[PDB]
Amino acid sequence: MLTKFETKSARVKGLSFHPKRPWILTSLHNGVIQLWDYRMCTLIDKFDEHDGPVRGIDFHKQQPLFVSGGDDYKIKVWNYKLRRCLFTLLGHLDYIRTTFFHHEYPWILSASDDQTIRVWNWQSRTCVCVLTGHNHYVMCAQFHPSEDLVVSASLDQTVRVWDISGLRKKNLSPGAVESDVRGITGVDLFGTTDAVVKHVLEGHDRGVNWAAFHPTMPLIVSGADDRQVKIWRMNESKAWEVDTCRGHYNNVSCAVFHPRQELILSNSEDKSIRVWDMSKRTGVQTFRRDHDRFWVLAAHPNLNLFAAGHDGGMIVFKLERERPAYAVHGNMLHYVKDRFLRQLDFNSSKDVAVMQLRSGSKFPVFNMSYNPAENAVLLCTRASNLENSTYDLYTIPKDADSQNPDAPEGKRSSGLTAVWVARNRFAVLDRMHSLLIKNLKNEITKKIQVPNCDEIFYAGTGNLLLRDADSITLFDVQQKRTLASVKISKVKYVIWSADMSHVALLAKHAIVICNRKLDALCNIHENIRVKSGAWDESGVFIYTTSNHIKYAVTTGDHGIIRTLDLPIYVTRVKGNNVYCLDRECRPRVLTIDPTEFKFKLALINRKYDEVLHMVRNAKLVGQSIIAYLQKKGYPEVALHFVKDEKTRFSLALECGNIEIALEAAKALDDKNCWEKLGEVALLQGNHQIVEMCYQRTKNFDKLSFLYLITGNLEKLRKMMKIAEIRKDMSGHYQNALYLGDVSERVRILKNCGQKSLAYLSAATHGLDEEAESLKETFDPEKETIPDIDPNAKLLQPPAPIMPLDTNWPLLTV
Amino acid sequence: MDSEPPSEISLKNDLEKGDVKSKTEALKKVIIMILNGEKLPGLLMTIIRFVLPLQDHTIKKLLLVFWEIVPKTTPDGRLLHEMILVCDAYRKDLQHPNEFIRGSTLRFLCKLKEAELLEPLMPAIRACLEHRHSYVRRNAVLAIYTIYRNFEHLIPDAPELIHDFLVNEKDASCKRNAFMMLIHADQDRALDYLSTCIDQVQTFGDILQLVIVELIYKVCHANPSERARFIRCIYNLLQSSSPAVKYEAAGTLVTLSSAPTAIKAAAQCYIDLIIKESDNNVKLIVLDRLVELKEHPAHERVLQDLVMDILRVLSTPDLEVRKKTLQLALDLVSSRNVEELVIVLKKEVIKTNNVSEHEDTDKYRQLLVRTLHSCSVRFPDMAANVIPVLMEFLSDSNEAAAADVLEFVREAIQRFDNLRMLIVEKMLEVFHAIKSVKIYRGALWILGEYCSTKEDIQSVMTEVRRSLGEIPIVESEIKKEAGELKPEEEITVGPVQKLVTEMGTYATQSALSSSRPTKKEEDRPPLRGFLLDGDFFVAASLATTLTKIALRYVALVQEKKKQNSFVAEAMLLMATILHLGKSDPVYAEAYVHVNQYDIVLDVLVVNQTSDTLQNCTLELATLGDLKLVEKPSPLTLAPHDFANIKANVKVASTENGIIFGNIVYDVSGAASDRNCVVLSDIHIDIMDYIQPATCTDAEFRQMWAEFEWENKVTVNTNMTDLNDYLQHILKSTNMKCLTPEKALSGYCGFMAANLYARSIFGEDALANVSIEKPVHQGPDAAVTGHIRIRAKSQGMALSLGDKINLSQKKTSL
Repeated sequence: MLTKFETKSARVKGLSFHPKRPWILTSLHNGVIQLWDYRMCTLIDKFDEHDGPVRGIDFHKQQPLFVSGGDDYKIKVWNYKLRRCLFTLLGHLDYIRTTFFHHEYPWILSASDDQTIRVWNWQSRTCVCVLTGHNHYVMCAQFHPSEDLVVSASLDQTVRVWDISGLRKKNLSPGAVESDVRGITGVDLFGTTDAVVKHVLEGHDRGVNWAAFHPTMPLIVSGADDRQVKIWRMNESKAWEVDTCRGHYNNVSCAVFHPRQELILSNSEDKSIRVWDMSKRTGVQTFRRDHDRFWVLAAHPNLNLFAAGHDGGMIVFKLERERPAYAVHGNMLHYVKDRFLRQLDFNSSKDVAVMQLRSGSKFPVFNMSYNPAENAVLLCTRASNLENSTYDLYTIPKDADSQNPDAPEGKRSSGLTAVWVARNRFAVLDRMHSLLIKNLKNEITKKIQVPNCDEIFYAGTGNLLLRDADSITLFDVQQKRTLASVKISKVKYVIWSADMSHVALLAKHAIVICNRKLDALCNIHENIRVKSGAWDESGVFIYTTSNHIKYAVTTGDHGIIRTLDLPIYVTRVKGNNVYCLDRECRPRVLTIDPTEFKFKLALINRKYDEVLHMVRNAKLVGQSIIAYLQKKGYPEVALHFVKDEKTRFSLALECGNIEIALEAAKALDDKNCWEKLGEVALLQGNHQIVEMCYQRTKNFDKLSFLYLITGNLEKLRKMMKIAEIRKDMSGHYQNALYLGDVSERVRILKNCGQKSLAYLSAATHGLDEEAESLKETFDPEKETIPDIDPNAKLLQPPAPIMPLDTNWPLLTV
Repeated sequence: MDSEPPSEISLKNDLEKGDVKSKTEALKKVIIMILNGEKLPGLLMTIIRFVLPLQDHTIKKLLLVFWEIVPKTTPDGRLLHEMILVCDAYRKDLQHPNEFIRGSTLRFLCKLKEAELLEPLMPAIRACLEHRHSYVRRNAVLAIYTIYRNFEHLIPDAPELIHDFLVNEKDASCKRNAFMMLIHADQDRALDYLSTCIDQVQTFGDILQLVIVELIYKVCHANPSERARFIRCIYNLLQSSSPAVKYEAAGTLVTLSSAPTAIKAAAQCYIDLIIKESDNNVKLIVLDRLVELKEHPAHERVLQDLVMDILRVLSTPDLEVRKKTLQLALDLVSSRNVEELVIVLKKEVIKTNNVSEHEDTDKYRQLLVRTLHSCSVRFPDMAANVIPVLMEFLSDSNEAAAADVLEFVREAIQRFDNLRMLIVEKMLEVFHAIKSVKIYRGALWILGEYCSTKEDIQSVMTEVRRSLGEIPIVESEIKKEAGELKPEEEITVGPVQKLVTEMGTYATQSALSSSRPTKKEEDRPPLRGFLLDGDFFVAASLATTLTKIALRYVALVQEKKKQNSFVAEAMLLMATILHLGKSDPVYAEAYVHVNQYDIVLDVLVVNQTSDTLQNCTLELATLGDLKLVEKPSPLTLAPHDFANIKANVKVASTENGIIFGNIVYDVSGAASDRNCVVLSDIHIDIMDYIQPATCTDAEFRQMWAEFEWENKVTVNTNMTDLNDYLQHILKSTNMKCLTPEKALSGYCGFMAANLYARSIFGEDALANVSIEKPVHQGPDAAVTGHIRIRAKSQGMALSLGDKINLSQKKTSL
């Protein structure tokens, strides 16, 4: 037993399990009612609906509501989504012990401690029916999964089976016209206290406090004020079917059947919760949890967990399996047993499930294993780890125990374990708790064989006969020898391709998919360890790593195919579909699409024309179509998507033709881009394009520098003026030098107020007159000879080239 | 009603009731719920109906209140018009004989930048054109400016209405009370008028004139406002070497550190700075002005030095002030730090002079000897001062008091070769009363090195050699030491040769000499006897023996760089060390895209189903430290809809109460039980939530000490250095590689990174990545690195441990 949930609330008189969802309601003696998401751990609601004890609690899930009944003497209906009181109705004139909801119309049943249980119709003004019989308290009313009948447990020493659509109960003799009820000695003795009798049941244990059913059985068990539990047939009122379970020490508050085990779980107002044998009907074992007394019990009609309410609070407790072994063939999931019986196949986003016949497991699973050709299933039965049990083989597409006993298919024989192994019809078995090999002599092997033995490892489960004592050991087909042992880190699972020759093992990042023995074919790219993923024999690997099913790869493409609304494990890939089942084991299926897959299959084979159609909004994203296609240094993909002003910018430098850059740079509304593309421009060779860019980034001085280098003199002058005003002394200043005469500087420098510098520059060119002007306007003294000349010839022949390097030739490829 | 968001039904009732008090209270209750930010439009017709025309100020004032904080939003009782229920009968309010209602009305009306009230606010200046108070005229200049701000930057607001429309600002200057709402964008004539007003000021008003127009030619002209600007203006006209002597800055400055010692400590700093600007060597840092309080005339009465003595501190004022003060003595006067540190140290270090400077705790005493002594090592002049003071330290003549003294002085002799010959005779004296290691160690070293100088040695050593105390470390120090210097230059009943005999016995041999040594078995395991035993080639003589070693100093020994030094005065250093200096089916497909630096989670939402999913809404959630920067906003997910919807993503937020998993993404649709479904887009980790932070070597070291990091793993793909994979990956688990903890050479040179983070997890995170990259013939495991990790309870330690391996995700839809 595992404790899923345990919240101390104080004395819970009523407890009920939601049939739709894995929720619990508790009604407390403190007058508070609480609705719990016991799996999620999130309080849904909490209401103080009455000062004193609220003894009865129910789900009213026909429309999303819960119903409570309290000692206010009322049955009240409550919203769990809007937290408001939907409707209020007069159940009775005393304590509402248990309440039950009709699924016919919004009718509500309340069982009370004033000896009647009544059903009331809100939708109309009518109280449709009152069901009477008790002479002392109806402690409990309980639904079967059909809505026609209910059972009530009362402390007048009976259990009364009622009809809710009926006036009290509904029955009529076909052998007589007279009423079924007799107040006289007939073939049984009872009073006149009913309209008619469909079924008056024993409840004698000095009154039964509660009654409840197994979800798939008409049988009911009742706990009563004494110290016994008595199991009843409510479908016949037999007294040759009723066995008494003895173990408890004081008044048993309830007893209900465990849906998922072959035991009956009871709880009593002593201090113990006792567990009972349901093939022997006496106490297997007693547990004390020391929360003292238990006044309520509950068994899940959604066959999830199990719960019992105590005087400290309640516990929902777990007797279920986690991470089961499974394999998918074409449309059949085969898995190892979990709650809610056998399920699987169909759906794709819903948490509903539905049945198909593909049970790999139909008996206690010692082993469940697929054939490597996927044609048989081996199920090993009668448990044990001694040296013998039974093993039953089933056919894989549709599974029975035996298909026919008169046909080779579906046979059984002895063997502690038998598990299939490669050569694709073979199996290896343990029948002495050694490794023995199994043949039948042609077809998938069903018959027990004793030759060949080993002295290492110990029988268990597998798919290649896994055995453990310190590692997971693969065993051979026809040899006693260990084929190989694997040791690695796991996430509690073993993943098969679908063929059970091969195995996938989980590692520190993702999963690795491997062949028979331990040989690693490839590694799935993905940062974290996947929960499960399976390969369609190889190639197309589909996996779950969250709430979505995505392909690790198909033909070098990468895609997330679709998301489901639940966390899940891939069951495996056999066919185009991928099939999944989770811990609770609800299915999702998903067709492998030609969405993400076609697009990149096409882009890889350099098709852009194909790819435009392929572009859809089921796969567009942001960077797999509209900006992933700007990721070629010799643009190809890049040419195709260029819609973003940034992608356009990028495209241009990758070609080296910046004509497009300037425009993208423009449409990026930014200077930085113009200077950087201008530099790239100078690199392709041509300075016209550089000028334009550099001019608008305002790098007139860079231009001034560039310009004799380029051999322009006309353009070089334009730079000088528009750098004059900036007082860029390594911009405006340059150009005068660069033309044969220096006069440009002389004026700019005059405006700077740098009269000295202006004179020196001018004077040397033999423009002593201008040099003198500067001296005269400002401080004179021009006579001085610095570490540089102040009057020696400056003349330079400017640019001998007739065509300039703004006109640098180009062809462009 | 402090904050009660559902109470709007009661407020409507309370708002009209025939009792004026109730109405006022109601309207008041509305105000307080809106201000907090809660529900308010239901009420509007009720609110508006009583109050509208009236001159009765309180309700009017209340309604006037509610029109500046929500008028636009509320529309039941107002709707949209030019003369709304905010102002239609508030033209009456503006034109009442009572100044208060008019004034109030004017004030809110003009305050709004509302365009549905633009016309009614314009002649609203009428209400305050007549100025019954200073408040009325100020209210007017602020309201005209607020009108100007509200779309009337042209002729609707600029001239006069009858006295103000943007002209109160002019009028105020010459009127009895000033206030200029004219700070920006307003009449030039008023700006000019404010200047005139500087003279004819009104003090509150002067702060308003002054924010607009500052700098005076004068000293002042009066009032705090002018005065406050004035110190700014003064700092301009003399920037040079701080303010030096703080101006009118002094008044605010004290409050800036009201907690309480820190003000004095600061004040002391400024006063020291101010005294003089010295040489400004190592801890001689006094700036400000060279002469302004001088230093050191011999005719100055009662001198500068009296204030200088405060700064020399033992703690003479309290600890915060102490740390500042010791640095400050050093700073005004020394040679560097050395001079004034020796004086200061002489006072602090242990003596027989004062017993208020000696203590029997050995480390502090020792440290104080080392601090005094480091000054000599720094600077020569100090050697001469130190040795006689050291002998006074010894004179205490407790076992331990001698001991500490002997230990440093012996180091000083290693530096200071045959200069401290004189000390030896003093040093022997207290060596006889003995209960500790330290005394034996040190004494044996002085007496040993110094042998030529003295001749006493059999007698001194021998009382101790046959005396007891604690003797582990004694062995090591005596072993290298006892023979040294001059081969036969002693004799009392054991010459220098007896000493070499002794020296050898004490090291690890055996010999009758000095009435046998105390112990022979050496100190910590590596040291042993043997090196020295081999040694003494030439019997205790300066050559290439113990003497050589003794009269030489290991490596460089200079300054206060901590090479035979300790770095200032021992008490001040503790504080400096402390200073760390830390700086409903649904289908999803998804990829993350970045265009023009916009980071977005691309999602495509797919309805593969024929079924209805209308009611479709899309939301991205805030989980914890993950947040939506804008959810996907399309109403998509309809019958056979493919859509691309973009959800923008952030990584940095504050924890929300909903789940803390990967990324939650929510699509809504038709269904009433699961109207909202959670389905996933691709991976985001728990690691995001960590917040990056950094450490320095001191913070790293402190944290190393603070909490354990023994935990290590070796991570593959740490083959590479710190910079490459390891930094990038460490970054993603919000970590950063900072400072080293390595020790590289030709045999050493693992790369070491000191990591830090301060996780939003109630822990920090730290680690050291050691990269085992071979720098030896026997590497650990070759290339790979072992990361030694922690976090504050090592719950994030583990994140560091595995997120430094690998990490990559991609898709290509």
